[PDB]
Amino acid sequence: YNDGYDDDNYDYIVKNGEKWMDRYEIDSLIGKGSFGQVVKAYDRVEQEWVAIKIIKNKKAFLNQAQIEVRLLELMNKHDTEMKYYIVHLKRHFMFRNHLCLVFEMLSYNLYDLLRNTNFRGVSLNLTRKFAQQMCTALLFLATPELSIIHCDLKPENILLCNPKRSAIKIVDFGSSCQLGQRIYQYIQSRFYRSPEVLLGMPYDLAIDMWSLGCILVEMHTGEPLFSGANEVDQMNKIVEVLGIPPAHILDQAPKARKFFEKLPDGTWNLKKEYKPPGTRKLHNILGVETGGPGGRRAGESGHTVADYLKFKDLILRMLDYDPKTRIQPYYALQHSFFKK
Ligand SMILES: COc1ccc(-c2cc(N)nc(N)n2)cc1
Repeated sequence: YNDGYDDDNYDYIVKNGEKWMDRYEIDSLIGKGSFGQVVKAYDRVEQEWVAIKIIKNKKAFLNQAQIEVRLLELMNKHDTEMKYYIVHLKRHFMFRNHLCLVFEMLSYNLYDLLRNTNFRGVSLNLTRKFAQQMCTALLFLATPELSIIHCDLKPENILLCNPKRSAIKIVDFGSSCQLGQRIYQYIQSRFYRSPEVLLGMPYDLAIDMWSLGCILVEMHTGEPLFSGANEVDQMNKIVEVLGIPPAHILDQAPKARKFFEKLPDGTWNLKKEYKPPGTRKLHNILGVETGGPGGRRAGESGHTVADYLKFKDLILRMLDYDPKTRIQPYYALQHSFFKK
């Protein structure tokens, strides 16, 4: 494979210490994915640490990373401070038959941050900082010129700028697309997958807002809100919390009958284990009246019952079954949860 530079996964065989075009010193492998690999590297010329995404030597992944480059460069054009919520692509190059995207060095992802809490979660105040940033990021992506659906929002794709501050950025637009297809694809990571995508329905930018609602509850509680072992398990766990989706959704939904039954009266219920629909209140998951998740926030700053009530309101508005009425980023940012 490739004058010996590639393994049988078409990945570049990374050597710690290697120097590239007399410029970059590869320090280590920090990241792996379907796309290929990510390495930490020192740019001798600019005197800075960088993350290089090394794409696989296969034409599908090369073509997809070309779409990623296009989108990142489109975003970088914009003369707004909102584009600083998206990881900066400095430049790209072909090297030993691999496309390489050079990024700014960021820090840990939000999954690492949860592992650092031993999966008991971060304060409501830190959740709020992350939420403001993520809603701004989504307000940016929903700019008409852009209309980018990220399509894979989850803790693992949201990184800290540095381990000392609360600043974050979204990475990995490899699964992204611009709005103007309205077709079904098996997309989003299962825990963060919108009901429209579960139901085989066409999707728009609202799916990133679904994923964000799920992420913010998990940041605070320490655990995924909806941890499905499969699509049926996933929908069933959503229905435990949010109850039966509206009939006007299910009537139009190609995969409605994978999870639901239409009854003779034209109402729907779960098909043929689980708590009855809507019995797992977000009110209780958040511990609104009981000192927050598992009572662990009992008498703490900015953990009042009213604070939890505003958070709950915002989350339930992000977890709307109906993509038409699901809160849009502008309005999310005007929510009283952010009046601190
Ligand atoms: C810590 O620095 C990093 C680590 C990873 C990335 C990154 C960017 C990107 N577009 N796609 C993926 N998969 N990863 C950027 C900076």
